[PDB]
Amino acid sequence: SIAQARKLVEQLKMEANIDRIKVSKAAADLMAYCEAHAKEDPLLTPVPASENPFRE
Amino acid sequence: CTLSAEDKAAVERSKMIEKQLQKDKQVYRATHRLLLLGADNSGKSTIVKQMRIYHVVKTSGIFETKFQVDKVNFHMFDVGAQRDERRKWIQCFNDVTAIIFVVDSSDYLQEALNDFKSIWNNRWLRTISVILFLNKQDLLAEKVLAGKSKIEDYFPEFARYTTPEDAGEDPRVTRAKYFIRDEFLRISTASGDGRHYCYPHFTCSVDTENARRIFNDCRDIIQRMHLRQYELL
Amino acid sequence: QVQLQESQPGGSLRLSCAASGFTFSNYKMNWVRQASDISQSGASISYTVKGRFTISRDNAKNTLYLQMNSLKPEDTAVYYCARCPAPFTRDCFTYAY
Amino acid sequence: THFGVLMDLSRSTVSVNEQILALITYTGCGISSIFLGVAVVTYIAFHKLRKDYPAKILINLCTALLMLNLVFLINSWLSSFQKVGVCITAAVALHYFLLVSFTWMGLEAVHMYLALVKVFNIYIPNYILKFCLVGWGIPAIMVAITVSVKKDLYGTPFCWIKDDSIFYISVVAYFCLIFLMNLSMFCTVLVQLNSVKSRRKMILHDLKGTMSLTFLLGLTWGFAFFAWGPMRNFFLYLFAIFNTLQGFFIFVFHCVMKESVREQWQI
Amino acid sequence: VQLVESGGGLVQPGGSRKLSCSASGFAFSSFGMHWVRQAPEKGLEWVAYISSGSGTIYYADTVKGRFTISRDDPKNTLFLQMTSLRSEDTAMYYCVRSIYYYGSSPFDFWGQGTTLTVSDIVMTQATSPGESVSISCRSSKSLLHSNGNTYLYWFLQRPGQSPQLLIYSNLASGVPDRFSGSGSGTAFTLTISRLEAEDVGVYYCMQHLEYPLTFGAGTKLE
Amino acid sequence: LRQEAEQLKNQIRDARKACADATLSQITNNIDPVGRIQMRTRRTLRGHLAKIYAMHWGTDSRLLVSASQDGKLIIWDSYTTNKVHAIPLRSSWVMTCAYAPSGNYVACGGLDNICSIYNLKTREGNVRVSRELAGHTGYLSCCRFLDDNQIVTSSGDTTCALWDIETGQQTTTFTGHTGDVMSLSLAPDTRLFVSGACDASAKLWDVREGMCRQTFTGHESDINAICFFPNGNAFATGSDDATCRLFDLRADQELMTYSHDNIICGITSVSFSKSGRLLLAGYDDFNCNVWDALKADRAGVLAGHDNRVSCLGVTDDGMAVATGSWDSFLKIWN
Repeated sequence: SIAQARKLVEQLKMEANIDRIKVSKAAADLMAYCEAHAKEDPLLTPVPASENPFRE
Repeated sequence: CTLSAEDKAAVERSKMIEKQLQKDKQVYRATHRLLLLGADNSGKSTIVKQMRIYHVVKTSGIFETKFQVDKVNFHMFDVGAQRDERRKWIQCFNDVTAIIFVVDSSDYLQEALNDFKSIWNNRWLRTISVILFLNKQDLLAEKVLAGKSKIEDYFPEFARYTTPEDAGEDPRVTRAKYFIRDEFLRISTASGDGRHYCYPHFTCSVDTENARRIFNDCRDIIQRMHLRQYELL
Repeated sequence: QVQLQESQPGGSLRLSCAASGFTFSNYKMNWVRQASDISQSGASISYTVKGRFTISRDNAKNTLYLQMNSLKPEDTAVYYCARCPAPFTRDCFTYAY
Repeated sequence: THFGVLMDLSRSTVSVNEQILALITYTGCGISSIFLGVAVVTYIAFHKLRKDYPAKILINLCTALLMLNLVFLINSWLSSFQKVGVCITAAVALHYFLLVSFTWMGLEAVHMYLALVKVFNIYIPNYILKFCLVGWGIPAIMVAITVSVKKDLYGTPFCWIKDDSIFYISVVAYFCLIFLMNLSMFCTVLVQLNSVKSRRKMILHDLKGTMSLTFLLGLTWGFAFFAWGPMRNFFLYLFAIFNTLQGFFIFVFHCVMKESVREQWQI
Repeated sequence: VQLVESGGGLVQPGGSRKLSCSASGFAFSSFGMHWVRQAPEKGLEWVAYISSGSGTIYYADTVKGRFTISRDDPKNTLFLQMTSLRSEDTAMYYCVRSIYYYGSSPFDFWGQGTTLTVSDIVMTQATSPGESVSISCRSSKSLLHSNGNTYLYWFLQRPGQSPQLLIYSNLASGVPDRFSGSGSGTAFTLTISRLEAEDVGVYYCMQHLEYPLTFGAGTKLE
Repeated sequence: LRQEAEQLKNQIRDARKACADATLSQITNNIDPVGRIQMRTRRTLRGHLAKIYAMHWGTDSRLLVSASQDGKLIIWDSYTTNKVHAIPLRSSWVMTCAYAPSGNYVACGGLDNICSIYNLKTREGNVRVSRELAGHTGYLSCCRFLDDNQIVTSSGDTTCALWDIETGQQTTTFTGHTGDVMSLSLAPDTRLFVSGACDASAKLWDVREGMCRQTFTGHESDINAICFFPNGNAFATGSDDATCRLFDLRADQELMTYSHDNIICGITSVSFSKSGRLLLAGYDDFNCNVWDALKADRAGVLAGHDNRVSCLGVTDDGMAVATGSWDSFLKIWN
C-alpha cells in the first residue's frame, strides 16, 4: 500500500545506481570462465570410466 | 565380495536403512494423505476438529490430522500458515488420496468456485479428486429457508435450474443445496476426463459422519484409481 | 517483469489491460475485483455478472480487454488484470502478484 | 488336438470335429502369442506401463499365457520328437504353464479382492515378488507332486496328463478352487464397477469392462463345466475360440484400449 | 554416551560366562558393535562384531566358535556370550561403538571394559611434551583398496582407562588437531605435533579391510 | 507513488539497455558447443517413498541428501548407492533440502514452516534435529547452508531469511520479494546469494548487508528453481515459463534465454556444471535438459524419470548430477 511502497523505492534506488557492466564484456567473462576451466569439468569432457567413481 | 570392510557394513547399514524404509513404506502406502482446502470463513477449522475428535507451532504451515476410520489411517492436511498464493504449495500434494475442499455454502462462493476450478484444472492436482464436502448446511438452509434475504442474485443460472434427481428438508433449501453441489460440478465434470472424480457431500458442525463421508468416498477414489489401471473405468 | 496496466450505473465503461514484459499468448489472463477468466487465444471464457461484463482478448495487440456495459453500483471498485502464471495450464491461483 | 484337452473334465473322444477344433486352436495360439507376445514386448520394454500393480500381475499373466500357448504349440513338435523324455518335457511344461496361468488368473482374482474390494490396506510389501512366489512357485510345488507319483508315466497324440485322478486332483480340483475364486472376484468387480458407472457406449463400456475381466480371470476357462453336459458340445468350440484367443483378448483390451500403452507405443 | 559394562571377571577355565555391554547415550540399534581384548601384559586384539541389526556378525579365528555375540536392541545392551573361557581369554574386554557409512568415524567410542580373568593382517609397530613425534606402523597388506582410503585406525589409550580413536588420516572429533596421520598403503605414521599429558599412553593401529582386526603392541609412550 | 516509482523501475530497464551492447548468443556464435552429448544414469537411488522434492550435494562431492515428501530425508552414498542416513521428519511435506558444506549438518525445509537442521555428526548415532528453525511464515521453499551455524532459507512468505542454528533465530530477513520466493542459491564466495520468486523476479542479496543488491526480472512466470553460475558473477533461473534465463551479476540483464519451442513444461530445477558451460535444468516433462550455457542449444536430455524433475545438482567436483523426480528414484548422471 503506502508503507510497502515507501520502502520499495529505497530497495530500488540502490538497484538504480549499480555498476552495471557491459553485457558483452560480462558475457566475455562468462565465456572466459568456461574456457579457462573446462578440462576440470567432468560433464563437458567425460572423465574415463576408471577414473570417475561411477562404473559398473 | 570386492567391497571393503567398512563398506561391507556401509551396505549392511544401508540395507537396514531400506529395511526401515520398507517398514516406512507400509506406513506410507497404507495411510491415505488428504489435502484439506477449506478457505477463509469455511468449515475447515472444525472439520479438522471433527475428524480428529471422532477418531485418532505458532506459525506451522501444516496441521496433520491422523484419523483412522474402519481401521485404515488417513492424514488430513489442512494448510494453515501459508499465504493466499496456493500456486506452489499445492503442487506438493500431487500424490494425496483426496482433496477435501471444504466450502462455505452459506456465504456468497465464486471465490470458492474459482479456487475449485483452479484445483481441478491444475496440472498436478489433476488425477487427484476432490471430496467436495460442502460444509455449514445448518446456516446454508438458514440463508435460504429461514432467512431468504441471501437469495441468489449472485448466481444468474439459479433461475434456469431445478433439483434434477436428488435426496425433513425444505424444497427451496434442497434446490439450493443441490445447486451449490451443481455449481462445482459444472466446473468439475467439464475438465475431469475421468482421471479424477469429485465426490461431493453435505456437512455441518454436528455432522459426525464426516470422516465416514471421507472414507466411503476415498474408497471410491482408490477403487476408481485401480479401475483405471485395469482400464475398467 | 510482468507488467499488467489496467485502463452513473449502466454506463458502458470498458477498460484495457496492457500486458507487457511477457508472452500473453499462452497465459489465461483473468480479471479480479476489489469490492472471471479467459483462455489462450480466447474461445474458453468464464465469468462469475455473467452477462453484464464480457472478457475479450487481443494477443496480437498484446492486451487484455474487459467490456463492462451494464455495471451495477457494486461493480464500481478497483480492477486488477490478473495473470494465471503457469502457461498452457488452467491453474489460476493478499492477492499480490 | 483341441485346446480343451488341458481342461476336458471328461476323458473321452470328441474326433470328427477335433480337426476343426485343432484348426481354431492352432490358429488361435498363432495369433495370440503373436499379439500377447508383443504385449510382453511392450510391457517389459516400458517401465511406465508396469508401475501399476494390476499391470505387473498382467505381465505375469501374459507370459503365463505366452508360455502356455507356445508350449501347447510346440507340444505337436514335442510329439514328433518321439522320445519319452521329449513328451515328458512338454507334459511338465504344459502342466506347469497351465497351473501358472490358472494361478495367474487366480492371482488377478485376489488382486482385485485387494485392489477393488478390500480397497484399503492393500499394501503387502514385496507385492509383485510375493505373487511370483505364488504364481510360479505354488505350481512348481504342484507339478513337483504330480511327477512324484508317476502313475501311467505322466504323459501321452500330443503329450499331456493321461491319468484319471492325477489330472483331476491336480488340475481340475485346483482350477475349480481357482475358478470359484475368480468368479467371486468377477461378480464382485461387476457390482463394484456398476456403482462407479452409476444403451450403447454404457452397455458397451460395461461390455469392455466385463469382456476384459473375463479374460484376466479366465471365466471362459470354466466352460469345461458347461462342456461336461452331453448335449451342448459348442462349449468346446467356444473353448478354443476364447481360451485360446485369450491372448488376443488380453491384448485387444489390456494392451490396445488401455490408452497408456498407446502413449508408449508412439516412440 | 556411556558404554559401561555389566560383565564380570574371575572365570573358571572352560567357563561359559556372558559378558554384557550396556549401551547408553546413543542410537545403539544404529551402531555396529565390537569387542576388543587387552591382555595386561600385551595390547589390543579384537574379538567379535555385530553390525546394525544382525547381518554380518564377525569373529576372530581364535574365538570363532568359543565366543558368540548377540545384541539386545530393545533392551539397549550388547552381550558377549563367551563359552570355554581358557588361557588367552583373559582381557579387559572393551565394547566398541562403530557406525559405518561414508565419512563415518567407526571405532570412535569405547567401553570402560570388563577385566575378565581366567583362574590375516598381522600388522605391528615399535613399542617405544610440546615436540613432534611419529609412530610408523606397518601393515601386512596394502590398504588402499582402489575404492576408498586406507582403512587404518589410530587409537590412543590413556594408561588407566579405556582407549579412544584418534584417526579413523581423518581426525576424530573428540581428539585435538595436533594429531595427524599419513601413509602409503603399507607404512603408516601418526604425526603428533605437540604432545601433552593426555597423549602419554599406548598408541594402536587397527586395520579395517580383512575383518580379523589386529592392532600391534603399539608405541607405549611414557 | 506507483506511477512515480515506475519511471525508476524504467530507469533500470534503460540502464540495462545502455549496457545492452551484444547478446551472449551473439557473442558465442563463434565458440564450438559441447554438442549432442550422451549422459547416462549411473546410480538409480531407489529407496524413497514419495515425490523427491529437492536434493542437495555435499561439497565432498559424494554424499547426497534428498528430500522426499514422505517424511524422509535420505543421505546417500551416491558412489556406492548406499543410504548413509534416512531421517524420519516431523514435517512430512518437505519442500527442500540443504547439505552443509561442513557436512555435519543437513536441513529439511518443510511445508510446515520449520527448517529442521539435522545434526548428522552427533555423538549419538541418531540424526537428531539440532535447531528446528521455527518462523518464516510460509512454505520453506529453499534453504542453503552457509556454514555449520548459519543457513539462509527461502519461504513461501515473500521473504528469505538468514538464520543461526546455534541461536535458533533469523538474524537477517530479506524482504524485497513481492511474491513467494520459490528457491535460493548461495554464491560460491558465500557473501551473496540469489533467490528466484513467484513474482517472476530473481533478487540478488547481500547476506551480511541484508540488502537487495539487484532484482533480475525477465522471466514470464514464477521462478521455480535457481542456481549460481559457478564463477559467482552470473546465475541461471528456471521459471514455470519453460525458458531458463542466465542473468549476470553486476549487469542486471538476462544473457541467454534457454527457450526451446517444443518445451512448455515448467523448469522445476536448475543446476550448473563445474565449468558453468553445461547448465542442466530439471523440467516438468519428466526429463532434464543439459543446455549449453553459452551456445543456448539443447545439448543433451536426461530422460530417466516418469514424473517431473524436481531437483538437479552438480557436485562441487562437477562429476555427478543427481536428479530426483516425483517418483521414489534419484538418477545420477555424468
